[PDB]
Amino acid sequence: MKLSEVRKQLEEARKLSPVELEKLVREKKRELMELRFQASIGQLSQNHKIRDLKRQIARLLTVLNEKRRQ
RNA sequence: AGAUGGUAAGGGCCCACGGUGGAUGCCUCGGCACCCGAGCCGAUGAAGGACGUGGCUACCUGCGAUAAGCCAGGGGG
Ligand SMILES: [Mg+2]
Ligand SMILES: [Mg+2]
Ligand SMILES: [Mg+2]
Ligand SMILES: [Mg+2]
Ligand SMILES: [Mg+2]
Ligand SMILES: [Mg+2]
Ligand SMILES: [Mg+2]
Ligand SMILES: [Mg+2]
Ligand SMILES: [Mg+2]
Ligand SMILES: [Mg+2]
Ligand SMILES: [Mg+2]
Ligand SMILES: [Mg+2]
Repeated sequence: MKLSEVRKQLEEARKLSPVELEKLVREKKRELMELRFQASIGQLSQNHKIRDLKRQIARLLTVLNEKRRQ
């Protein structure tokens, strides 16, 4: 993911609420599974997508945590 | 009658070249000594581990299902 896309992701996430954050991680955790399944049958040439999504989820949960922390 | 040399299955000494082996010199990622600096960690779960963790990953390192990494400040270019 591009550095600017990352800022973008953070700014956008930070605007979200916990519930909206949870909904979105679940969606991404789902989108990762598809990637996995594709990676395992040799149909994911674009494999950087996996490291990417995984960190998105991390960023998101990180931010979810931010919110709930105080 | 007499007398003496070429035999090398193999062996010995010497010379040349190799093989084996890893001495010696040079080298140093490491070690050693002293001196200075610094000196506690832990239920907010330590020390130290187990198992995991990479698109493909045996091991080591790093890391913990947010898993060779997440957020932010500073540094740097
Ligand atoms: Mg990042
Ligand atoms: Mg004779
Ligand atoms: Mg002879
Ligand atoms: Mg012979
Ligand atoms: Mg002899
Ligand atoms: Mg020789
Ligand atoms: Mg010398
Ligand atoms: Mg100490
Ligand atoms: Mg430990
Ligand atoms: Mg390990
Ligand atoms: Mg930083
Ligand atoms: Mg910076």
